[PDB]
Amino acid sequence: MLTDNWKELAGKAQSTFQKSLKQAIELADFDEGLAKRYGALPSAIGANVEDFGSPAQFPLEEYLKALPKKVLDITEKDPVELLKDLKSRKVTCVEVLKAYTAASIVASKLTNCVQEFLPIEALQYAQKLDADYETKKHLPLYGLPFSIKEMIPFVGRSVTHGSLCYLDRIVDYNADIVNILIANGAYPFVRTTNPQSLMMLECVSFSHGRTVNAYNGMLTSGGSSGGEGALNGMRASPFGLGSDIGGSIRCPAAFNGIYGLRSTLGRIPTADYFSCNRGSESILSVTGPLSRSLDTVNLVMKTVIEAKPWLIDPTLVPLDWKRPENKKFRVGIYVSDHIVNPSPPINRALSMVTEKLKSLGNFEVVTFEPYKPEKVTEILGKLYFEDGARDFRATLQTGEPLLEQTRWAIEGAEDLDMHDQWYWNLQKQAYRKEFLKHWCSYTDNDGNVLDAVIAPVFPNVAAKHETTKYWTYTSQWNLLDYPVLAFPVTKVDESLDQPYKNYKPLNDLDKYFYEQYDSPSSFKNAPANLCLVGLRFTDEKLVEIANILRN
Amino acid sequence: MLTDNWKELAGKAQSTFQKSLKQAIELADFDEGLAKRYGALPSAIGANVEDFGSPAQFPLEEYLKALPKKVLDITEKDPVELLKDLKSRKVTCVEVLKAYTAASIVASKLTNCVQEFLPIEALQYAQKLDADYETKKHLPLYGLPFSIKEMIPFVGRSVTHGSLCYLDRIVDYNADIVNILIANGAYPFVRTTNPQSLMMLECVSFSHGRTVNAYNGMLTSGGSSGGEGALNGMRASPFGLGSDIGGSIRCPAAFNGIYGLRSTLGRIPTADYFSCNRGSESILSVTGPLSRSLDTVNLVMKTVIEAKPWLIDPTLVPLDWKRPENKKFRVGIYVSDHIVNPSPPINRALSMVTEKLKSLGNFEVVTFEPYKPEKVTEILGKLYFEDGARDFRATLQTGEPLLEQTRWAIEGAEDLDMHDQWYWNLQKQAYRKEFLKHWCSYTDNDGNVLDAVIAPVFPNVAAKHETTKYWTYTSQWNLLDYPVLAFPVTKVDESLDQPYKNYKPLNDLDKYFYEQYDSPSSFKNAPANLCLVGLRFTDEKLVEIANILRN
Repeated sequence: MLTDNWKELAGKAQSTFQKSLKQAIELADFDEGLAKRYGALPSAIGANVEDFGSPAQFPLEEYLKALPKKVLDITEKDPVELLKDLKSRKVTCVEVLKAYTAASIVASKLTNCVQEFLPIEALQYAQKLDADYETKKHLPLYGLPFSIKEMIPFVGRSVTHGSLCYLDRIVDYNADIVNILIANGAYPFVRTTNPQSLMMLECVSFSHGRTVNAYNGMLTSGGSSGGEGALNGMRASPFGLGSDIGGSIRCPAAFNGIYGLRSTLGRIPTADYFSCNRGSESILSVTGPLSRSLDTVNLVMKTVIEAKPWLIDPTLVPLDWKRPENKKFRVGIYVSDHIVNPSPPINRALSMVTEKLKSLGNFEVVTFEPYKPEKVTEILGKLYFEDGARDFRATLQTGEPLLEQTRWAIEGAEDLDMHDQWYWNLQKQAYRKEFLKHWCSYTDNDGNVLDAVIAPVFPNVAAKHETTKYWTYTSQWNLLDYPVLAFPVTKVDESLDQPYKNYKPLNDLDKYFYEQYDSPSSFKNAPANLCLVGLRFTDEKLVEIANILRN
Repeated sequence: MLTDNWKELAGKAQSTFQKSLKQAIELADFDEGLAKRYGALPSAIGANVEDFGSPAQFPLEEYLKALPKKVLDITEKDPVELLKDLKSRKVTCVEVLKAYTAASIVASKLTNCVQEFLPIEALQYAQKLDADYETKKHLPLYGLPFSIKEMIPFVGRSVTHGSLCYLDRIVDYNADIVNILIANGAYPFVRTTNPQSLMMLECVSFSHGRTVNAYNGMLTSGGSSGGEGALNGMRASPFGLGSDIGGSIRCPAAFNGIYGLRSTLGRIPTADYFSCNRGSESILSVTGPLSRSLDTVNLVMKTVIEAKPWLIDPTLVPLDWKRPENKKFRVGIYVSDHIVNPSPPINRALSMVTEKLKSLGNFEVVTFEPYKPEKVTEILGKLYFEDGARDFRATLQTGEPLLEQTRWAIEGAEDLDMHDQWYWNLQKQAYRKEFLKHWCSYTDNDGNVLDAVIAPVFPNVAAKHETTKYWTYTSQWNLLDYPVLAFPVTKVDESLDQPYKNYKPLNDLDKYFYEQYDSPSSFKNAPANLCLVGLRFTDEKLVEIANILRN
């Protein structure tokens, strides 16, 4: 690592971004009308990484007004549909790159979701893909650009996960999943922001400033894949890759009203990502796609898994990506863990999705009760930072300040002795086994297991900054390693989502979240998403049920 | 102005307040004990600007219990005495700022009297005042913080007078009176609340909610300088600057049992304040200080006038602030205007003050009769809103609701033709001339004019919400532009202040105010104040007579 003063390093980070932003504008080739509107947009980028600017109230509305038909006709197109145009040559690989580059630039200024553009290598990828049209026409993602979280290695770049001390950590390789996607006709064109330590459900770092929600600029984008949620919520990327060890894929997707899949560990390669606590295996992160488009989520998983990634990454299981043949479904609704109750907008989403499933004949819908959700915090309290956060704190030798959200994640971290880790590994495996028995207790008399559970992603829609003080609605499924797909349902409705009256809080933490929901106007136009949870390796059931819920 | 929906804007206003509240708490640096008691105080701030919370029964009692010795030893000290401590350096400017900031926070939660704290610039002010101690110790207000009504421009801030549509009206300058006070060693540290339209003797707006009385949380703070009256009634500010066009300095001062000077127009600069009807000159507002200290009111007046403000504001008169040379006094008592009789607490305040002046040999005391007080309503009914309230109603284009109190002030407003204004300007000047003839009819055989008149500020102590339906006891002296000093006398006494028996009302409006005074318990602990009225530019006589009335 580095030991220079952090203010100098933040400058170096800003320079890298500004250097890539300059090259991107050249690639995008604005006409004067757009250059004018772009110049006049409210920015979530400040003068320094501690200055958070003055973001728009509805960044997405500003985005749709600012960008021309020449761009939106491509970036607003569903990526699976756009792949048809790229295949039939109604649109060029370079043409698509130019539009999405322009979109990401406008998205970058409005939400601060881009850490580094990749226009040099992206133009080379897109140019040769056009030249090779006849031989690569058949590839399943031919011509499609995509975004990658900054923690994902890309050739010749620093990989820092937001820590300034790692700005000299250059890799000469791509992540396995990136090379696989390139082998299938795609290419990365932008690197998205990630926060300090990665262990916050928001997106603040001293490498980029603060990332904000795509639908309401006063709220967080979520985290840790906050850039990914914002960029793909603005539909300025066809899809992106994030990571999820505590909700870091599903929380951004839910806050920005798009799809995000925490895929089951052992399906797609993620270990070559960079994070804190490298070599820690007690609790493992997973990767997975975020996209505006469910069909795009499904196609990336299918494309990656059909490339047989277990022949490059031996931690992976050779299990085909297969659409389920189920005609009937048994589904549970997780109304609350009875520790922190959901805010009205989430509560209405649960009823909406419940009533829709009941209206289809082939769904049996039951209430799903929690199982010792307090044990999630206790076990993850010992295993997230099992070295007592020594590795993370060493990143602060530059003088880099400790963010308030990071404080929550590392407070109480013990430096575990080997026997302490063994104790909590046994606690971890026992809880997983107990929870499976809980899930199977919902099997019916004929032996039909629960296919999926519908649950909140968070006790609320996109949070106000520095208030993501409860993780269980996402970290529960990291402790269990269950596949979870966040999906859209509705938006805040000011008539329907007034605060609960005569509410009696369940505890101090529940009271905090109740008071956080002061009125729906504080979360105007914020998406209310939910998630589908399945047993391990049932990812595809979740996609199929999400398909039905959106038709 | 703005045209966004008003609920979004109320959000931005609350956000501005809440972000500055966060910064104020860090400046004050609560210890664990104060943070605990503060957190558990009953709040007059709601979840939204239409939810008024549940204020304490006696906010001042809770304020004195909640704050530590380290703060109260400063904020309860008379500011003129505190200036000696600041001059001799027994206390630092930063120490005084920290204490009063802490006091204003507790006062803000208990009464809802703060619109925006100013801790960033105040810390800069206090720090450089400490650094410049040797060169600036000689200044007359060295080290003293003060509060300013939100309508008073301060650098870098929006100036809205409570209207949500003006939240983007940012100023790059201070008001003249602020700069003059800074030149003499003072600095502003908090901006206080003001109501919709500014034309109510209460303090309700869609920028802040509802402001309540410092002595009884069920009653109004008064208005329009309601924030100043509550904050200074809690002695959480050394003094404040308000405005007075219809009673808006004396009504807050009287309701909260402190001093408030409506200075003669043309002595102290006020024109650069913001209100509705900018450019209207038929009836002009004035400014002046509010404080718990009579000596502090006098020193502020003396300080600003000795700065020769007519060399910055050419509407002002070069008339020195001079203590009067009087040995005898001739004083009139205004028991009633015979349209609305005062309630028992006010009538007892009049008796107390009469007997005290009569017991001193050098005061001649006579009864003072009204002169066509009905004409006040008639003339001000045409000149307060001479454009037919078009300028104010244009503020409600955001959908911001019209408050009941604002409704009273704008009902019946005509859009005057130039000739109509000429007609009513003549009525105004004739009434002023006639009234002077009335006042001089009290001159004695030797030619000694009446030096001052003692009158109610309102037909009662601090009113119940939405009942301030009679203005003449203050607006009479705005039509005439006479200086008036509100001053404390007594408090409600439940034995002495029972409702009048066998009362016969004078008219429907008198009946309404009689029924409002249901029992002294409805106004428990409410200060009963009066005011001193003088001829134009005799402000100092009013200060000197108040000095005697307090011993």
